[PDB]
Amino acid sequence: LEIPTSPLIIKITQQERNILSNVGNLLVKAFGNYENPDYIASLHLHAFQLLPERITRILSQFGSDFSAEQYGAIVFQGLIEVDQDDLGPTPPNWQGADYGKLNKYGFICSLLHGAVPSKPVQYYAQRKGGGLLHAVIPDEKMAATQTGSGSKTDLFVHTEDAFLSNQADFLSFLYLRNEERVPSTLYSIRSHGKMNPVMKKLFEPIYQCPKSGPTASVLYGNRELPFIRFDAAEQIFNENAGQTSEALGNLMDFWDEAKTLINSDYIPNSGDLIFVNNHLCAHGRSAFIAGQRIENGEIIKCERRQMLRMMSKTSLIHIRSVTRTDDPYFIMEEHLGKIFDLD
Ligand SMILES: O=C(O)CCC(=O)C(=O)O
Ligand SMILES: [Fe+3]
Repeated sequence: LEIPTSPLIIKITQQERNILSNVGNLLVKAFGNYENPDYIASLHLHAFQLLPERITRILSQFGSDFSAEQYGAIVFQGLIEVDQDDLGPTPPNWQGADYGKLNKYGFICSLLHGAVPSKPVQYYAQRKGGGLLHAVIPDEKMAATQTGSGSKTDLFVHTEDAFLSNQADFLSFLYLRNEERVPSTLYSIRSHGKMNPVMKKLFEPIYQCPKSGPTASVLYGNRELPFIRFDAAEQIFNENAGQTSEALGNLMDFWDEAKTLINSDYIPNSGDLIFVNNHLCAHGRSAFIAGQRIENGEIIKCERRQMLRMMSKTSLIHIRSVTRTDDPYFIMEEHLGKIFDLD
């Protein structure tokens, strides 16, 4: 067994980059925007027909790969060319993002999800939906917070929406800007190798997954090669987590083993995309001061970090009891089965 300790790195070629750009432009002209119901309905057809063949092959292989050798993450280096001057300054927060300017990127990202094959979705739990594509920008008003809008503190490794029974299957993180040279942290359940006594206790549905309350298993799926639902900040380093002495102990014993396996080697460049199997690989990023980097004992001022996130589900059927009646891509789940009580 070759235990995976790092993600697969794919160096995108100039020809691939040029195909993606032309195909992105074409889809913008044809459908207006990536949330067009006609485009979403024929997504997989557009993905398999319009993407560079090597991208399609990589993502198809990845979608059904849950083997011992599979890390659960891919870095697509130089997927897109970002013209920094055209992009202009980073808005003060995600609310200031110009999705008219990010439209082509949303098309490109949705094609990658559609080749898994997987369908982009939105969550009421995340910005009351906020669309299929989210701009992740450091907000000065939320500098030391444990969110995507944060900066000043370490964003602990977590799988996305550990508190939801219908959390994303796949995630894409498109880096438009990372001039602060913030490392992206990744953690795979596969980095542990063979099933062990510490891991086995996590299959027990005795754990709190904060958004008494309902409990769930941290490990699920196959007993030998499991899937993971984990949030270190929310489940372990939270005074209000409400874990039992037994569960907290198990989580702590697990965190001790897991923290040595966290990979912080990759520093994304502008135009890089990280593609994640949200059932295998947790993500985070180190602390940073937005709009600056330190080099040879001097402060270098720069444009603020800007990343685009897209989430997807492989089945609209399984999630149908938690989606909107008139939108099967809009997840209304609040906490482990419970739906948001709105009206
Ligand atoms: O900034 C990052 O790379 C990760 C932020 C994050 O946790 C997210 O978009 O879910
Ligand atoms: Fe996240």
